[PDB]
Parts: sequence; structure tokens; C-alpha cells
Amino acid sequence: TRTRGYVTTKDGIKWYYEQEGSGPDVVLIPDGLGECQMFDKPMSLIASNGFRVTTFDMPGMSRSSDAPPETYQDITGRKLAGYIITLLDTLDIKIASVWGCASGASTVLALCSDYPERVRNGMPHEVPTENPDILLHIHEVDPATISQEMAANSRAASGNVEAWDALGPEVHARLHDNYPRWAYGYPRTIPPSAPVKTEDLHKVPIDWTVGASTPTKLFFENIVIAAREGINIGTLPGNHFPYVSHPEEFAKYVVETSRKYLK
Amino acid sequence: TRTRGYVTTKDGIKWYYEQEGSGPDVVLIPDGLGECQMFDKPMSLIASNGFRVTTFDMPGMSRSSDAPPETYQDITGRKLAGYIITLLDTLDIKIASVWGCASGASTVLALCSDYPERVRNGMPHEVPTENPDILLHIHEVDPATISQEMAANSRAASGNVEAWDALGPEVHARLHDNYPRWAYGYPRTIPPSAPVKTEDLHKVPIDWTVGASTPTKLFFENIVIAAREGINIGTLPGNHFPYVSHPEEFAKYVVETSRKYLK
Ligand SMILES: C[C@H]1CCCC(=O)CCC/C=C/c2cc(O)cc(O)c2C(=O)O1
Ligand SMILES: C[C@H]1CCCC(=O)CCC/C=C/c2cc(O)cc(O)c2C(=O)O1
Repeated sequence: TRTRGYVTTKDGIKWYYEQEGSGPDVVLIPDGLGECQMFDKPMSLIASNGFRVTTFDMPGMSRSSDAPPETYQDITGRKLAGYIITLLDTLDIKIASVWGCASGASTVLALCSDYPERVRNGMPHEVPTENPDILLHIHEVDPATISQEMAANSRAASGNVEAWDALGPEVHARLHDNYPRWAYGYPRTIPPSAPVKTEDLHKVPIDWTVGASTPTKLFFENIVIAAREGINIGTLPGNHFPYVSHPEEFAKYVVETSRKYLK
Repeated sequence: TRTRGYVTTKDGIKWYYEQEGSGPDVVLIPDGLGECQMFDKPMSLIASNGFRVTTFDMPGMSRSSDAPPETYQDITGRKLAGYIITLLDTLDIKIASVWGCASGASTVLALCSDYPERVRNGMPHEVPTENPDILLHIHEVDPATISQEMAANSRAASGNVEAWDALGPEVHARLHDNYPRWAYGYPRTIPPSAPVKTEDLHKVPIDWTVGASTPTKLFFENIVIAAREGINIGTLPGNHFPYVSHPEEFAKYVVETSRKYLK
């Protein structure tokens, strides 16, 4: 059944994490906002397809907020993979299908490249390689301003405002606090460290996606890199948060995608 | 400086065309709506950068609506390419830099494939290779419903609704009659006919664009095929009508792209 709890790791981080189901492992890493409650409904669905699903709030974010300051500053996919790895060890997850959007997509690839042996297959979605105009000075302003701004930016990029609002008051209060921390630690340093070099993308299976309704320019490069490299590239319904806006379809893609690599 | 007129070709089409400027030929093929008045400003800008610019209302559309039934039904890029060659011959245009969006883009590629001796360089924009669900039954309904649905869809996909509205009432009155005719003859046949096979794309230079704001899924495959084929691919500001939403940027792109293939 769904287990909800904490575990503190050797690196200082008090992770909030959730688990459900049984079978082969699926890890659901959050996008930059670090809020694993976005995964709630799809988590049940994947699990019920014969999977053990793991997810967690990200370091410094939400209920994982009791963490060391460096674990949410100067963030890269590789920094994040390091922490995920040491968390997976405590949970005895040896090999996993790994999903992530945004900076969490940065993390998928970082793991695919740096810890290939722990990735059965990586599912990155919208790897930041250039930030849009709206983020260029997001780290320069005040917390309240960022929370006001980033809540509308995320809300607009929800891909389904009904479902985005429907995440609820508890979640959006947590998100209100993550927004500022996210701006100070993620936007500048995530795109330039995107592991999309040739030598990152071929050590294990990768199925790349982009949001169906995301404006082409935002992750245009994602599609060209994947095509050039012969990496499976496609879309999913919605935009930046398919697991929230289109939970069923998202959970079907994870299931379908992971399915083809099981042996 | 600008000439406007008609020419009935041996295939029975009564073409409305416009020319302006002097020098190497640039041909601007409309999108599915077939309304060459959308090219008014860009056509002025391009021509004074030292080009003879030609455009036209597409067969059966707008001021070229006096055309035989076959010329606006079961439409493919290749059929459109065939009528346009026939028209180009009668205007003594031997070789041209050619732009086109949508089914215009289809025609650009079909021109690049089957009439390579006529193309200096190809500028396709948003080649339809599949349809969004919004068009899947558009050929099945009555005209007034199509005109109501398709005006909003094109307005929504305009890239800049102010300037779309600013095309004026006379332009939109012609579009009103173009919608059903486009729906009955284009959607079903254009995508399956897309000349995007390997042998279609390496006879003349191709510079491929997709609207910066356009939902990724709409022309996602365009970016894949171009990246796979080593064909230059980029974005333009806006969506489906970059010549309407951003005249100056559009004309700069066309001018500079084509200049680079003069000799
Ligand atoms: C906060 C989240 C939703 C933010 C939604 C949003 O504003 C869309 C812009 C896309 C950029 C996302 C992004 C970019 C980065 O450089 C680093 C990131 O961690 C993210 C990212 O996680 O986006
Ligand atoms: C009418 C125009 C703008 C129509 C506005 C619009 O519906 C945007 C959707 C993109 C699809 C365009 C399209 C698809 C086809 O199969 C054939 C076409 O001729 C077009 C196309 O020309 O769309």
C-alpha cells in the first residue's frame, strides 16, 4: 500500500518519500518545484500495473526542506543524481526506470551518464538547455515577487489549470515556499550543465519527451539532439507537468515505455 | 511599384497574382487559406531589398476562386507544385527562392523534389505530416460550421491576433469563403502526400522553419525529419502565419536566407 515517511541520509538530507506497489522499480523524480504530491494519482496507476514506484520531495523543497543549503544551491543534474543515488541505496533500490521533468530531466540523464548501471531506462522530459526570457532575471528579485511570478508561470504551464488548481491548498502553500529557493539554486546552473553530450546519451536506454502543447521554441533543442543521436523522442499530452495534467496518459507512457526493457 | 492582375492558365485556373521589385525571383506561396494579401507588407520589404517578389491567391481561393473543381480538391503538394510551375512559366520566372507554410510548405518541398531546376532554395514552414484532432472531421460538416470553426482556429494559430484582425474585413470576408473549400480538399490529402522522404530533400538547399510559439506536437516531426536529414532547421517568431504576425522578422529571414544562395 502507499507508504509515506522520512529518512535522513548520510549527506544531511531529511527526505520525504513515498512508495507503493511491488515489482520492478520506477523512480519518479520531480521537476524543479520538487513536489512529489504531483505524482500522487499516476503513482497509484503505475504501481497497479505491477511496479514498485518510488518518489520523494526534492532536497530543500517541500517536506524535504530540512536539508543542507548546498543541496539546493548551485544545482546541476549531476549534483542531484549524487543525492538520488545515495537515497536509492538506503531504500535498497539497485536498478530503476527513472522519470524526470525539467531539472529532473537533467537528473535522469546525469544518472544515465554517471550511474548507468542503476538505470534500466531513463525517461527525460523537457531538458533545460536554454532558459526562456521570463527566467533570465528570476534569481535577481525578491522572494515574494518570485512566488507571485513563478506561481503564474507554473500555473500557465500546467497544461490543465483545473487539475493544477485541484492539487489543493496544502500543496500550493508548499509550492509557494519552494518557488524562491528554486530560483536561487536552479535556473542559472541547470541549463549549462545539461548532460546532452554524445557521451551522456548512449550508455543505457533513453526515451525522450516534450510537452505536446509546449511552445516549440522552449525545448526545440531537445528534439534536435535526440534526432541527431538516434534517441527515441516524442510528445506527451500537456506541457511541463504531464503527470498532473494528464495522469492516465502519463502513467500509460511510463508503463508502456518501461515495459519494453524488462528481462 | 506593385503590379496586380490575373492570368488564366492552360489548366483553366484564373490566377490572381501580384509582383513587385527587381532582381532575382522570390516566390511566396500562401498557406492553405490561399490569401496572398497576408504577404502585403513583407512583400514590400523583401522587394526593396533587391528582389522581384511574386505571390498569388491559390487556386479556388480568394481572387483565384474561379478555378476548376479539381484544382482545389484532393490537394497534394505535388498538384499545387504542378499548377505553380505552369503559372511561373507564363510569368517568365525560371528559378526562384520559394517560401511556403503548411500546404504551401508541402508545395515548396514538392517543387524542390520534382522541379529542382526551378528552385534556388526552399523555405518550408510547418509541413503538415499529421493533423491535430481539431481537423479530423472538418471535411465532414457543413460550410457555415467550418467557417465558424476554422476562423477561430486560424485566429488562435495566428501568432498575433491584433494583426490577424488587422488584415481587415475584406480579407476576412474572402477567408470566410475559403474555409470550407480548404476543408473539403486539403486536410485529408495534404499530410499523407508530404514530400519529406530522403530523396525529396537533397536536390536544392532547404531552410526549414517552425513557429516559435506553435505547440510542439503540431510540427514536431518536421524538426525530427530535418535533424535526421541534416537539413537546416530553426524557428520563426509566432505560430502558423509569421508573415502576418511578424512582417519585418519574416522578411528579414527570407531576404537573408535567399541572398546566401546567389551567385
Ligand atoms: C520550476 C519548473 C517549472 C517552471 C515552469 C516554467 O516557468 C516554464 C519554463 C521552463 C523552464 C523550466 C526550468 C528551467 C531551468 O533552467 C531549471 C528548472 O529546474 C526548470 C524547472 O524545473 O521548471
Ligand atoms: C488552413 C491552414 C491554417 C488553419 C489553422 C489551423 O487549423 C492550424 C492547424 C495546423 C494544421 C494546418 C493544415 C493541415 C493540413 O492537413 C492541411 C493544411 O492546408 C493546413 C493548413 O494550411 O492550415
